[PDB]
Amino acid sequence: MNPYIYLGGAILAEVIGTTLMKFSEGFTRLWPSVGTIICYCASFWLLAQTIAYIPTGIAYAIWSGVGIVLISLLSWGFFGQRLDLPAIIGMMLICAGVLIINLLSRSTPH
Amino acid sequence: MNPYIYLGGAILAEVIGTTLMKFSEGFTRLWPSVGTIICYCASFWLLAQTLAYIPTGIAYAIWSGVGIVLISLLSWGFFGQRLDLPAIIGMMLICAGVLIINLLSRSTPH
Repeated sequence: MNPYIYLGGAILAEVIGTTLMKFSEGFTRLWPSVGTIICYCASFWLLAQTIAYIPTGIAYAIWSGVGIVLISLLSWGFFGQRLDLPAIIGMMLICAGVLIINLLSRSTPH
Repeated sequence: MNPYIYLGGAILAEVIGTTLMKFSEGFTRLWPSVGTIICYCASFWLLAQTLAYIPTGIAYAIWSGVGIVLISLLSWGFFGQRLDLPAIIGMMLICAGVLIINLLSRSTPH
């Protein structure tokens, strides 16, 4: 198995499940609810396998960060949900602070 | 309703479930896994409520972004150790990002 294939599959499942949950308007449609559960369980299963070959903090940072970008892009196209420039700057400020926290984590004793 | 209390609840459920998952190490992890599943399911419900008011990527970004700071503090030992100066700077960037999302962007039913 290739870990990039698993990590990207985990992200793909995360984006699809989160989009499906938003599309369904919460947990309120049976087939959406079942699909949402399968997507998150698959995403976690792929993550659990992945972290044996990619660092756990790096894998989480890639999984969350790429996921947010793909969810934002897919929401913009599928729902017509446009983001304001301070909101776009705001998520990037969160990413910049998260990078500092990740570096502090990566420089902590092993 | 107020989405920020639900989003904070989702973050709290994420942190508590993660804490239980981290410190259960037994011969079988059955009963702590069951509690972990409940905490993660609660986090997803609370996130699903949040997505009604807050943009899809932005809500996910706050949920991961405030979550990783709490998880990082849990990892390092909370107030059990001397708090780093760049950690404060990283938290300030995350807080600044949240502040412009909160006050220069709208949270309303969509």
